[PDB]
Amino acid sequence: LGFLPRKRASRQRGKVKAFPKDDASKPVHLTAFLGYKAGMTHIVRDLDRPGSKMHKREILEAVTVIETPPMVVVGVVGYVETPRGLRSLTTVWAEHLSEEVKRRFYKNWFKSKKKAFTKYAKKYAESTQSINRELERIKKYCSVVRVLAHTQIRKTPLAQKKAHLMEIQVNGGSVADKVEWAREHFEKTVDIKSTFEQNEMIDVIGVTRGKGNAGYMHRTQLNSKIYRIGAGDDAKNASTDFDATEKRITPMGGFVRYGVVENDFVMLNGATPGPVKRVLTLRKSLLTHTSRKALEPVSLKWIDTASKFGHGRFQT
Amino acid sequence: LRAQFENSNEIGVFSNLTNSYALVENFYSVFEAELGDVVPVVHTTIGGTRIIGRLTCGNRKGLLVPSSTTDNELQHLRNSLPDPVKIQRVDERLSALGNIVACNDYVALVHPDIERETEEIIADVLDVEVFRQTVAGNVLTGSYCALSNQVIGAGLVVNDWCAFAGLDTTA
Amino acid sequence: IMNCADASCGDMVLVVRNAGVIVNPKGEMKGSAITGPVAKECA
Amino acid sequence: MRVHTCYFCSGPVYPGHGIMFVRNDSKVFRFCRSKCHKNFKMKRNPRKVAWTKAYRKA
RNA sequence: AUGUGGAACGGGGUAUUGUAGAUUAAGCCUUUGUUCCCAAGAUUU
RNA sequence: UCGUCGCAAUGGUAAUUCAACUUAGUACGGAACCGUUGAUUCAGAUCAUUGGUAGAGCUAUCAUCUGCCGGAUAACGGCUGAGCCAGAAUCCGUGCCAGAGCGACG
Repeated sequence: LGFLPRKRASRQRGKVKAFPKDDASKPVHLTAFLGYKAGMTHIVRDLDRPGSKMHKREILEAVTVIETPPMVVVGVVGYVETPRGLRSLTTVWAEHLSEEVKRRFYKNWFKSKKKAFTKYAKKYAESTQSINRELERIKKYCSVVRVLAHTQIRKTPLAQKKAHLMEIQVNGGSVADKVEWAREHFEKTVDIKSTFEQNEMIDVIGVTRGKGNAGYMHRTQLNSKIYRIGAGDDAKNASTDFDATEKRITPMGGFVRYGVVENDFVMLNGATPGPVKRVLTLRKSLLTHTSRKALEPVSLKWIDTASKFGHGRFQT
Repeated sequence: LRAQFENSNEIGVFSNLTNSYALVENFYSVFEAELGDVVPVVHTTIGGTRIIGRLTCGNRKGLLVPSSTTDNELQHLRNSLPDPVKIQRVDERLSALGNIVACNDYVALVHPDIERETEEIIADVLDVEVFRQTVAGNVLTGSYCALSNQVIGAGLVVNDWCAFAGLDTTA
Repeated sequence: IMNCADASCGDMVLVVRNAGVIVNPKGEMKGSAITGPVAKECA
Repeated sequence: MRVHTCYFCSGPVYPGHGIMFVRNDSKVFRFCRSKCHKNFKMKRNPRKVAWTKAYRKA
């Protein structure tokens, strides 16, 4: 069938089969968000919509929290279009690296002599002309620019300190515009909240939650309704129009098996494949949907911050 | 006037035509067009119970709108309703006041089982005596009686001087 | 969950909401009587 | 903006969370938590239930 | 594979049942707390 | 040699039906286009809430969310007078699932 045969995704990150259709007319931006499937909450969204049956009805549905905020944007990777497919013309990151990125590039970072990009960083810093020449070649030859972007696994609260690198292509913008955006975002921390507000239907993807002797299969939640960005660092993660009072998206006393996300989440009204702390692959829709229901935003009135583990109703 | 409204006639039930109000989408707009200009057709939704002549009776002044209307709905109705339009929250046995109380300025006759508090609520606030009475056997008077200042009430929005009926209201 | 008793709100489709009103079942008055009709909107 | 108060637990029942003992008459005896939900189903007196607020009030 | 080092507990918080108490994360959180140990060896390129 | 990030040859594939309202009591007793609101079946996910299981976890068409647009066509109707156009739940693609041959980088 479509999803059949069943096969758990070996890669923790939900490698996107496709990406949103880039267009040079649109500003140089991204079309992905590195979620982490933090948890869920009954974010009551008052669906203020005349004609609809659930007019102004608070939709107390699961706001599937997915930790997604500042993710280390290292550099860019060239991608030239070839008669045999899409070939990576080059891969030029920024001079500045991170221990999490180095840990990701290896498997025994502490055991290893931290040689990851040792001379490469020196070449990037000292031989900047060579980096510029390669960048100039990338801008003049590569058809697409895959903006390299790691994660904040070591930065945000997580046992894994291997930054989830993602070759997020520059969604839109010309070759010069994509290079300039990559240069601006060189050695930066791409914030998922900055990329998108997560206040409407999204194209979140990623592996499912490993049940046992299945799950953990790469999926793509089409038209995944996103309630709001669950900023775990901010006390107002679950604070909404009616709830407010600096409510925390995590359950009172910490979410089950995920606690409180050290950074912003991608809390989405509905389901999201993946267990607690399992890295998600939220992204923009490849196609376009001008549906009135999708266009109309459901006003998030209240939310749920109950100490679900235990007294599933004790919000405070 | 047999105002065409979807399939069920139910103009009075949907729109409880008060004395100086009408408590009202085309049928509601039609009620707002003719009756609403003189007798303010306040589009009552009562938290989904849009039927006004089923829950929200009362002559304009202190029209006994159902207390079943949500806190936002009751506040929005009360705020929109002026002093001669006030939506008094019917919380007594005539919680279905629109069907229960026979909204009419002279007498807002309440349901036979409607409590005296609801009877006095329309009597005092709405300036329309809600006499607890079963209109032609049917306990809820406002549903059976198309009461006017001068289920017929469910099927006919009877204002102070108007009696606008439903789509296929029985002639 | 139409369980609060007394189809959709009021509607029974041959339920009070959620609520299930009363059921005539084998022939019992509860559902069939419906408060003897009349009253509110059944007059 | 007031929420239904727990009949079993004498403390404002959370929306959806907890339970309300809705009988045929829709008593809707609200409950502050799952423990109160069992108390709500049994219609336990909030004054009797020590965890309930009414016990402290009494 | 010498430091948010992790691992353990000591826990706290957290709740459950329950009439406050104990378990108190176990797939509840979390620790300015404590100690332990640390490529340590073995093995393949 | 190890590791990271990717390419996509190829294989599979998915959505389905109905009701109501607006059109409109109009066109001509009574429609249809469009739009809107919802339901049926099926598929993929999730456990915030509710139920079950002895708080947690698991789980429920007992709970919730999600489930498209391009090309080429058949019948058939047109254009000039073969070559083109319009045209189906059909077919091939977009998308989704798996990744055998390969790319870039340390």
